[PDB]
Amino acid sequence: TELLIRKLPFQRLVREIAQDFKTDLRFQSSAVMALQEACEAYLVGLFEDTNLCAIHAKRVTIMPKDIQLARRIRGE
Amino acid sequence: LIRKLPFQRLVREIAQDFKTDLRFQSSAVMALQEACEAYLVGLFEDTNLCAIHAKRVTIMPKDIQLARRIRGE
Amino acid sequence: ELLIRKLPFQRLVREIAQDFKTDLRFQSSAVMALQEACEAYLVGLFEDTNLCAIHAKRVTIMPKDIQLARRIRGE
Amino acid sequence: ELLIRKLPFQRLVREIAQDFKTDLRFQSSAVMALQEACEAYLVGLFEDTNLCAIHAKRVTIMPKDIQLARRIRGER
Amino acid sequence: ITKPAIRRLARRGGVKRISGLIYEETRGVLKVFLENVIRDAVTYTEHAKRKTVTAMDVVYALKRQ
Amino acid sequence: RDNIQGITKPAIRRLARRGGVKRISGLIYEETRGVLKVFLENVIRDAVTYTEHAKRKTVTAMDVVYALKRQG
Amino acid sequence: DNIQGITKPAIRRLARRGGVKRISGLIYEETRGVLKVFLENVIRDAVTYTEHAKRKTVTAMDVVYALKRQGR
Amino acid sequence: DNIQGITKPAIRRLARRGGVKRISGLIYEETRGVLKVFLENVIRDAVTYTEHAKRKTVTAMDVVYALKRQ
DNA sequence: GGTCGTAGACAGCTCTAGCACCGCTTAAACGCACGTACGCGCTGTCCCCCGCGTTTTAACCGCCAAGGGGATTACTCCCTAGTCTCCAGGCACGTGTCACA
DNA sequence: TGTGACACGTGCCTGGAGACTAGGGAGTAATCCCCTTGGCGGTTAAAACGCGGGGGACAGCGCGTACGTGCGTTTAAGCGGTGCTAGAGCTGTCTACGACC
Repeated sequence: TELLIRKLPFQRLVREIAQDFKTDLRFQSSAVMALQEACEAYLVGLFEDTNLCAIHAKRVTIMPKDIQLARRIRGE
Repeated sequence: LIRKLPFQRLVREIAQDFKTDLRFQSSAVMALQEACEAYLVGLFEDTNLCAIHAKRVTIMPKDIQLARRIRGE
Repeated sequence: ELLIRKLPFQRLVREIAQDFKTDLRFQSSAVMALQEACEAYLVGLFEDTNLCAIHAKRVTIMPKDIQLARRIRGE
Repeated sequence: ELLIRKLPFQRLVREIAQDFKTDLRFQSSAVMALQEACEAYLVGLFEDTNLCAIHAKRVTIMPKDIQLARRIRGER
Repeated sequence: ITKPAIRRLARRGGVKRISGLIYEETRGVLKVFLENVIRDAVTYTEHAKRKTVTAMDVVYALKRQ
Repeated sequence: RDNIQGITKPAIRRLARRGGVKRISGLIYEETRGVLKVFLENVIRDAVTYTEHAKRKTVTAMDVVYALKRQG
Repeated sequence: DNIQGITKPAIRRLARRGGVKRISGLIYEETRGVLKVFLENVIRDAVTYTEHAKRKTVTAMDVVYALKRQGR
Repeated sequence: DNIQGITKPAIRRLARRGGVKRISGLIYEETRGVLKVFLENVIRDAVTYTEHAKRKTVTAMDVVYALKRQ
């Protein structure tokens, strides 16, 4: 549905990363929107897995240990 | 390690319940058992990681459930 | 300057490609560059495998040697 | 847990910098990050040398294993 | 499937302790995984026009799972 | 500049609550920003490589789509 | 068996170009599998690049970019 | 001349995390040399990057960028 | 199947770090307009790609003789990990000196 | 320039540095044999080398077209604090529990 990250800060972050990789690169607005949706979906999935791990550990507050475990299980 | 006789019995049973009139050779069952060994050792390593994450040493069914749910099953 | 015969390598590359996507043509220069890259990769892997074998007081190379070279090469 | 004591590692880093180029300032955060990366690299190198030693029908790691792992990884 | 084989697999996987129902759950998940891989192999064999499932069929099923 | 902090803390909290999380540790935000930066760097590197291959100067939607396809 | 075109003497020539003096029997099969994996990866990347560029053939640039992805 | 700051127990414990069981007596000098080479590479890369950044000091992010190129 | 050492949920138990609550701020964004440079095809051309066709190169097969690997095991024998005892840092604790936008 | 970031003197536990030692494992070798590999002779099953069609790579030409930048401003949302508390790390136990035959 509606995006959860503010558009302009994410656009600026993507452009900064691109400038770090390849300078003087223009971004199509649709490409940045697709990147935004991809990042939102990835973070939503990662947080779902992290919440599953945390609830398994008999705790509600997710901790960086949970995120690390979820990433190691998923192969990242 | 898994003995070849029970693995052959299980694959024959699952073939009977899925698609009969099928035959498996020694190389095919060897490849299947190698894949089984790799998959089970990976799954058990993931469940062990969940277990240490859970402040416990026993690998209960919960660890299997986690490793199956997160990995995409 | 090539160690793998060109035509069977073309056949293998096209077989892999048609396993990926069907009705795909190949530029001859593309297949030539791919074969050169594969030859360089295997020459490097065999250099590292011979290194492993001579490290283990051996001359004959064994699949253990290639497996170790790949394992400590990141592959 | 960091297995290299902080002060000798700081002294070594400062000595390396001074020999390479004098008048350089290092802070706690940069040195800590460098030490963590160095420890991770050394752990990986020792894992690879243990693999080489086990392959050589041996358990005691000798400098032959170190040189083998370094030259295969491409660092040498 | 036998319990000692599951124990050897767990020990190879870095397991130190083993529960009771884990054996049954491992049997079930192994049955499901074999069902999936055999279904993929049968689909490929129907696509490859072969009488019986071969080793290359298994390798292709794993690599295109 | 250090623009990764532009991913606001409420944005990460909203993303987590979208996934069903009910409580967020204080150290979740920095780890999440690092993970997001790693993923974004990977995808942007792939998209830039695809754009360079196409002899183009503008990263279009196809480049990002193929970058996502190549990674997971 | 379309990979058997990579013959035993071809692998022997590759190894002796790599400095190997003696080669065991299973080395041929292991090397065949290793090269199949490498070709699968590189050709997958090359055909992905070709699909991205909207073309029906793989040119030298696609293979070069695939090898760049592989880290050659 | 302070490379000896990487003491024998430190190298032994670092190898212990690496799965090593036994360590020869000549590993310590080789490991000290390897650490000297690796820190020289990383420090030189970080210093080059931070001179390119128009700064007279080095920061943690400089080290991170230097390691990213390893 | 049996017989013998360990422990996870429950109940507190205590501190705490996180969830609202709120005031102040601020910049994201919605809109508006512009320059223009690159994307996206149009159109045309012809490069070379795939598909067929004859001759040395070489890959297979098989056999034989050298060689080298795995293994045992003498066979010392080298020297590392554990142990013991003695000696150089390390973190707070100050007190003072140099750098930066 | 104000605010922030390093350098030197101490006590003490803590970790590192001298040896001692008993094994564990490294190293060299004699068969050895036997089990592969290499090499060599014969052969054949291919690869490497010449014409055609046209599929599609490649180059030039637009042309709307969408990106960069450049404001107006304003309000939803973020950032500082507190108020408040369910929740996380840490204890004792008893049936539940996994290791040995």
